[PDB]
Amino acid sequence: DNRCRYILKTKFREMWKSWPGDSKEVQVMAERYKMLIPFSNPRVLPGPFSYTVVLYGPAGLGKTTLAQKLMLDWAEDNLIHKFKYAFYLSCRELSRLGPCSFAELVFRDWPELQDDIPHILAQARKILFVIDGFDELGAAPGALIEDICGDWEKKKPVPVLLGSLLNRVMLPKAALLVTTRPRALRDLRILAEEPIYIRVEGFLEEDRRAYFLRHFGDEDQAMRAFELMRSNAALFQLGSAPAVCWIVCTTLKLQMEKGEDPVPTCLTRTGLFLRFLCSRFPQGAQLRGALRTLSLLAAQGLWAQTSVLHREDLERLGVQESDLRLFLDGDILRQDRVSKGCYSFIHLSFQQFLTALFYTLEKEEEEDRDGHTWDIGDVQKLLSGVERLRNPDLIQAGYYSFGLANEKRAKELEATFGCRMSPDIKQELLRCDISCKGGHSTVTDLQELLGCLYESQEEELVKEVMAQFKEISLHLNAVDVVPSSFCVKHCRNLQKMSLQVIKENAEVERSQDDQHMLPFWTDLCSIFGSNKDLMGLAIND
Repeated sequence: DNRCRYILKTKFREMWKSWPGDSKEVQVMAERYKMLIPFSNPRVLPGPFSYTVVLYGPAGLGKTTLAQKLMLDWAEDNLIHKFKYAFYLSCRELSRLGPCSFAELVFRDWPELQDDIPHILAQARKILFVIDGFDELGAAPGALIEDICGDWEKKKPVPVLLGSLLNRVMLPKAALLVTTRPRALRDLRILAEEPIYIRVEGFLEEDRRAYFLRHFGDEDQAMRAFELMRSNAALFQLGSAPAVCWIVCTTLKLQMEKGEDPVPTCLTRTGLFLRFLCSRFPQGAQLRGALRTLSLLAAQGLWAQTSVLHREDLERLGVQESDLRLFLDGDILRQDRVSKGCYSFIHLSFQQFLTALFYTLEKEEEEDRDGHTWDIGDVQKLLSGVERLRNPDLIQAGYYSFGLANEKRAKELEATFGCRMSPDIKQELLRCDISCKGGHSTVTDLQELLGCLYESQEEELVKEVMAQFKEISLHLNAVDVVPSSFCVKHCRNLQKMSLQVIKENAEVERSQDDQHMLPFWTDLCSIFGSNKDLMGLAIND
């Protein structure tokens, strides 16, 4: 009876240390989100009826650790004490599983649960369920919606069983909690009933500062690392994930020890990720094959909107044991012994970077001649707007492909990994230009084009993309000054210009920053002198 709970907590106490974070930090953040989540809130009535709880948010970002800590707390019987037994279901394992009964599907983890099917299954109000990586299942919406059933003994495909459980067609008195990416939220709200939805944010500014202090161990170095990260707004927002915090800490610590200047690295997040990739992998030869396979797997996962690898597909494709081992030693992909045979990427940003790099690599005919079949599209397919609507991940992939178009990054990557780059992929960017000169574009479209050009950090590409503009209209906040100033410095065919600088939400405090803003607006106001056909101007609101 209690032996299973004892085993569960014994196993939990080890996986509790398998992901970057200090015990006190994880406890603090778990208590915060306990204050947030009603299902475990100290001051929410635990009424005896079914609950369906959904946790959603960007990749990684702590939700899985929250679920694990809540299950461990249940095992310790330190809160509520309403459920006699509980189970944890891994969608990554179930994805490769074939048709089965629901009872055996949930029992397969425990060698001896099949001996008490009636009592264990009937007591629906005494059982708590946890599900992780729902979006990684790979099931179709129709399979999840169709052919429901009211009995566990029925043998059906895994999507049917999971949809029936979520749809509350069976075991109506049980409680369920899931964590997944936002794209699964729509399916769950269409599929489930009696739901409660909660969002996860991650590390706050004080959490980041404390993490830097603990990692570096020195006040001055910790503050230097923290302020270096604060320099980049996009990276700072991307730093909500503790995995990103660990990457930043490792990169900055290594650069400081080696004597490298960190500000240019922190200027662009593509540079930070490339530096991390360069530093992490060991030395050797013929790394090209390993990097190519990694990039292929990343692209295949991104197209299917997944971030997990399975041994079945790897073996059918023919991956080398050494390549998988090398990936593991570098912490690039991590395995959980609870789901042995399954692997996950370090973070989704790294996966998008690797997909953009995949598209950046020169393509060999040997892979094409192979009998294996892939659903990989082409570069223009990724750049097409319809696919952007279909797959949101491609806009970030577009950003990172724009960033990887830099020549210095390409040379560094070729030198460190031995890969080869093709110029046609770069011509694909000009073939579309993310055309914006026309009137069908929005303000956000122009802002995004400016952001991509700023991320490129290459003068010729920005010059060639900005020459198409005969008229320009810019709406500027304090954040939007830098990229607009960089890009607008290059346009020399405009004839008319409109400006709107929005009001920011203590004048000495603002002067302390105007002393820094001086060059930026100096560049932006040089357009009149440089150009020779700007007859008209307007400054509105």
